[PDB]
Amino acid sequence: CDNFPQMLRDLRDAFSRVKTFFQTKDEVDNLLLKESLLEDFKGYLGCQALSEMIQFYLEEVMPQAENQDPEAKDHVNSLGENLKTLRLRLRRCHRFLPCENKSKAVEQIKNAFNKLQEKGIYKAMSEFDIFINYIEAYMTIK
Amino acid sequence: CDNFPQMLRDLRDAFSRVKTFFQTKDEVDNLLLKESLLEDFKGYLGCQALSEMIQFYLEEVMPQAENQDPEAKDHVNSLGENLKTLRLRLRRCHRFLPCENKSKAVEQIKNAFNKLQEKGIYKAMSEFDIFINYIEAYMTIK
Repeated sequence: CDNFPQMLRDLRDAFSRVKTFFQTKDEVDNLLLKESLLEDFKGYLGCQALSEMIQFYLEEVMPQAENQDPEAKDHVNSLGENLKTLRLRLRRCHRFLPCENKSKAVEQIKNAFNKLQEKGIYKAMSEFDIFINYIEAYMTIK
Repeated sequence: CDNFPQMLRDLRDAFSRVKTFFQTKDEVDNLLLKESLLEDFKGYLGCQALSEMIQFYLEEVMPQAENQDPEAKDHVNSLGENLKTLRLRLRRCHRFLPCENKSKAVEQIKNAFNKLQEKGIYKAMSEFDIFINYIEAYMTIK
C-alpha cells in the first residue's frame, strides 16, 4: 500500500530512542533473529511468520523488557504502540497481512446458523455437497 | 497436489451415505451456504475462509447433528473423519492450506528466547532493527 519507508519511519524513530537501553550495537555475537526468519518471510508461510513475530514482541518480549528495565518503560511502550499501529495498517493492505483477516461470508453463515437453531443444523448438513463443490472450485482456482 | 477428484471422492462417498437423513434434495429454498462464500474462497481471504468453514463443520455442525439425529451418528462421524483426513492432506499441500501451517523459524526463535531467559529479552530488543529490516524486505517482496 505504498511508500513506507513512510510507515516504517515512525517505528525506526521509536526504536532509535530505546536502542541505547538494550545494547547500542546489538546482540552481535550469535543472532537471535537469524536469516531463517527472513526465508520464511520470503516463503509461502510469509504472513503467518510475520503475524506470529509481531505477536511475539507485543505480548512476550516488550512487557518483559518493561519489567527488567523500568527506566526504559515509557520508551518501550511507545515502540509497542507504533508496532500495534503498523499491524493495523498492514491488515488494511490486502497484500501485507491477509492472514490476520476473517471472512465476512463465513461470519454471516455462522450468524444465520445460530439464529436458525435446529433447522440450522439440518440445512448445513443438507448442503454439505455444495460445500464440497466449493472446495473443488477453490482447489481448482489455486 | 493433484487429481482429487481423487481425495474428494471418499468425502463425496461419505456424504452420499448420510444425505438421506438430512434432506435428500437439500435446504432448497433459501441457501445457508450462498455464493458469497465462494467469492471469499476465490479471493485473497481464501485459505482463512476454507479453514474457518472446515472448523465450523467439525466443531459446531457435526456434533450437533449427531445429537439431533442419533440414528445418523456413525454416518456423520465417518463424514467428519474423512473431512479431518482431507484437511490434513490440504495442509501438506503448500498451495491449499498454507494458512494452517506455522513457521519453524519463529518456533526456534521462541525456543531460544525462552532458554536464554533475561539475556533473551535483551537480545530480542537489541535486534529490533534487524526485525524492522526483515519487515521492509517482506513488504518489498510482496
